[PDB]
Amino acid sequence: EGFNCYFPLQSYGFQPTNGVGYQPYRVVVLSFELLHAPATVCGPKKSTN
Amino acid sequence: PFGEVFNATRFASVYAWNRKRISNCVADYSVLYNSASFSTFKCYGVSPT
Amino acid sequence: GVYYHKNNKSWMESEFRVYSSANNCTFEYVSQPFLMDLEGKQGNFKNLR
Ligand SMILES: *[C@@H]1O[C@H](CO)[C@@H](O[C@@H]2O[C@H](CO)[C@@H](O)[C@H](O)[C@H]2NC(C)=O)[C@H](O)[C@H]1NC(C)=O
Repeated sequence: EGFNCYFPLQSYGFQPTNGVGYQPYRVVVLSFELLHAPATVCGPKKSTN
Repeated sequence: PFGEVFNATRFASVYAWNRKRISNCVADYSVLYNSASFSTFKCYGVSPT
Repeated sequence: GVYYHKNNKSWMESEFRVYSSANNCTFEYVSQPFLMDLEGKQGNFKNLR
């Protein structure tokens, strides 16, 4: 970590007092493949005769 | 002509800094750190490399 | 301004007060070298530019 050596890891300064923009947000991404195979996952419905 | 600015006998004070003009010529970055070993080199909004 | 001096037959600048000074210069340049005739003799225009 001398000259021409820089640290990959970084640390936040999260505390209540920091600006609104500087506040930490928690993000949950949801991804899914576009129905390529007859999968199972989907919502509530009714089996019609 | 960065070398003349970079290697100078005396520099101005912080209250009366020297403003200069670089126009219609070509700069470089590889001639900054090869044994320069300055205190701090960094850039904002773009990687110095 | 050019003058015909009797002591030396040549045409020197007399008053180059075209301007006062320059606050700042965005750009400066010198064009490729070439030469001039510098003759005051009367006559029809031997060249067109
Ligand atoms: C201005 O300073 C730099 C160093 O910051 C000098 O550049 C050196 O050039 C030679 C070329 O082989 C090498 O030693 C390095 O590339 C540079 N310096 C060092 C210390 O390694 C430059 O010549 C200086 N100008 C002067 C003294 O007029």
